[PDB]
Amino acid sequence: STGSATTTPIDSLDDAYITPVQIGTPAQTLNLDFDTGSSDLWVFSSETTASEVDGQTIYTPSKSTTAKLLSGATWSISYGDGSSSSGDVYTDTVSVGGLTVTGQAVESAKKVSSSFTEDSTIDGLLGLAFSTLNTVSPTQQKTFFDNAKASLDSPVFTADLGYHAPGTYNFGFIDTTAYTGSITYTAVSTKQGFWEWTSTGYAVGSGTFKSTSIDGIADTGTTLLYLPATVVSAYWAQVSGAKSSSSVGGYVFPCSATLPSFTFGVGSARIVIPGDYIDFGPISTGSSSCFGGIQSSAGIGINIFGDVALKAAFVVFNGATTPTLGFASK
Repeated sequence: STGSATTTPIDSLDDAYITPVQIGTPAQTLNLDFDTGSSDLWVFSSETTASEVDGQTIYTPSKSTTAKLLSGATWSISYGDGSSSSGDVYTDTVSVGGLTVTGQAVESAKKVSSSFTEDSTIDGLLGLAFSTLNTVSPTQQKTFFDNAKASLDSPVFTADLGYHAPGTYNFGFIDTTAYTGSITYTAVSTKQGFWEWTSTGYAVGSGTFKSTSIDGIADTGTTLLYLPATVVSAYWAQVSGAKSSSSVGGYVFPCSATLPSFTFGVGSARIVIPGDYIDFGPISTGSSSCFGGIQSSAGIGINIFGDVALKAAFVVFNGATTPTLGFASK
């Protein structure tokens, strides 16, 4: 089997991407944030505290003839931006882009933090990291991809995120028309539950490539590119007027600037992030200070190749017995 679904930015800055997902019988379609950095499929639901729902589409298990309470199971998750959610669990039929999994754990939110409430466009998350991170207790549950894997034509999914445009998530096949040149594959460590890999270095603009190992994760659920302070300083030093602002919470730059590109290494291959991808616009409406898309990972504890990086590439998440990651230009 295979599946193919379009993923669409939630706003004009590509702050996140939503992908329609069919849950239950008859189908209830929710727009979920596919997140290769976590491993819970959770949704706004008929159980979510009413004051914490503000425009989201909700899953109502009592209206699904295939929904079953997973008795005794609960979940609770916190993310790197300090957001959180928690609740109980149903199993139900879940389809993405024509690919159907029966008996998928669908985690129903009883509580969500303010940032989720405040984002009316995201109806929940669909985790695509390794199932070892799944938070369901006392019986840990599998991700949609893990459940689907054995039925897929090939045990892979691909992320093809657009810059200010829709893109695609494919399951079970590699669309050889969706990228240019060849795909360079690189080793993955699953020790922390992530799609963790090591970039071979970076360049800023037309500058020389610096060979250096940068361990990080391929995370579709994180907006920006978070890298070591040394690397980030070298990038922003090429932008007149750019500075790190503790009050804003990162690097900002004059909105009048033309940003240089940023290149990262994948083995001997190179992925180029155009400068425009690194512009996240005014820090507040009408401001002439703009927020940077490359930020320091110091104090996160991990480097994160988020959407800013991933959207510059066609990315293969290879879930074979020894997982790997592939990157191609596009």
